[PDB]
Amino acid sequence: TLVEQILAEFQLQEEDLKKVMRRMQKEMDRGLRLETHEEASVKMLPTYVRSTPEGSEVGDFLSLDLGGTNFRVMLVKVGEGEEGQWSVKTKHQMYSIPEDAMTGTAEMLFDYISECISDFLDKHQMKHKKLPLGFTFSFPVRHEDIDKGILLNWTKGFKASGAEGNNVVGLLRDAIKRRGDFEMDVVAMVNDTVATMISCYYEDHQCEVGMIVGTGCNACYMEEMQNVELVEGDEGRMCVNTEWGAFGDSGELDEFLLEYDRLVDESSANPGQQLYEKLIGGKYMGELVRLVLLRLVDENLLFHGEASEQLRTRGAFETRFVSQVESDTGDRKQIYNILSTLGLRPSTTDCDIVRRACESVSTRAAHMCSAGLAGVINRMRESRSEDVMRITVGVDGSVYKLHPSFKERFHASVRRLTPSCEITFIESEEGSGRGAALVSAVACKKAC
Ligand SMILES: Cc1csc(NC(=O)c2cc(Sc3nncn3C)ccc2N)n1
Ligand SMILES: OC[C@H]1O[C@H](O)[C@H](O)[C@@H](O)[C@@H]1O
Ligand code: NA
Repeated sequence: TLVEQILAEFQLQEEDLKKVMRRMQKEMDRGLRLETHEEASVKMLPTYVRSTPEGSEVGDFLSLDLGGTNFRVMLVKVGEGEEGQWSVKTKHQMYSIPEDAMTGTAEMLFDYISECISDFLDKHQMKHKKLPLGFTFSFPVRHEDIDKGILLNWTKGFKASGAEGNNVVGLLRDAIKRRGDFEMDVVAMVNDTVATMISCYYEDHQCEVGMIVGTGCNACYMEEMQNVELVEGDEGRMCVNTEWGAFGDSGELDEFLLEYDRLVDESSANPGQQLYEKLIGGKYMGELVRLVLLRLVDENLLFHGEASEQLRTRGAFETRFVSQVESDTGDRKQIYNILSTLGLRPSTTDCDIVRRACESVSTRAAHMCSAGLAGVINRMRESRSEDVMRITVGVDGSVYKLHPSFKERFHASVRRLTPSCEITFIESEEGSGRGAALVSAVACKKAC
């Protein structure tokens, strides 16, 4: 019966979440203040995207989406909307990064990206058009401005020599010149959390928070300028990229971490970093599951103590498997097919145990995540007057969007933790592309 008590290790009581939430708030304040911003696990990075935008330019914009291996190039059209700009994706193409240039230097990487941009401009007879480019770039960047900032480090298993520490917008502009054909006017670079927030903002002006729960996990929110000590000026408001994925990197999370968490971290491309993200993100969820499964087969609780060759190979339990397992109608068919595909022959109870393990991980993910969002929303509550703070959160990510019950658990948990708040959740259409374009269109009012 060792089973349910092994899975019980994943539970988090209310008071646990509240604790995580209050710590998250502590680290966010720490990241915003000059004296601690340098050492803070939660970097709270200024994005230079500011409030009261208008006016905005209109017309076609080119949008780049890297974060990464399968990155997108698309063409967004922005125009004078009702109380802001409308926008829409009119053309698009995905490109797979070759694991070769992916491993090669940064200039190799951005060369391949420059090519793909030409590939795209050809296919659509735009090669000669010279457009403003919005760059969605889903990694930690310390910005000097909206069109300048350096890669702090790669996340999410990404890596490519000689990129960290360099101006990312700089690398791209270079690679474009090392091509000859087109001239792209690189206007804005934004985190995906930000682009998503921006997309949703024109749908709902109360949306002041952007959140991604896919491969990785992160959020952004509108801060009061006087709180952004790393940008000068107490007047106005600026979006901040928390990069909360790194929360826990100074040990804020030690009392919650499980063996499976330590295994996942140690064997990761970035051991010691992004620990909070590794509790939630789809880069890691399936693998947590795999490790739990293996621990069960070792206590002879599962598959009759016999793991298959595949189940023993790192990364074999894809996050989408977790999501299919929890979609099982209860005829175990879905669960059987996955497990079989992994070289296993599950009994009826094997399947039910595996479903249990999936629910335990994805439920912990949903709650861990709800603590951070609640921490952000409750921080923002401090700066609002009305009795009930009504606020909208824009969200994107496969885990949040596609996993059968993650979002329900998440919503309920966030609400428990955020009294005197009315939270509305919006999912973003093409939040990355249209988000980057919308921001470019406003940034163009000063550089175009
Ligand atoms: C310096 C600079 C460059 S681009 C820029 N502004 C934007 O792109 C932009 C910012 C927001 S943030 C905001 N304001 N009120 C509420 N919210 C969430 C909303 C829409 C936008 N198009 N500032
Ligand atoms: O893609 C979602 C998130 O993944 C990681 O946490 C990146 O560091 C962050 O910048 C990004 O927003
Ligand atoms: Na300031």
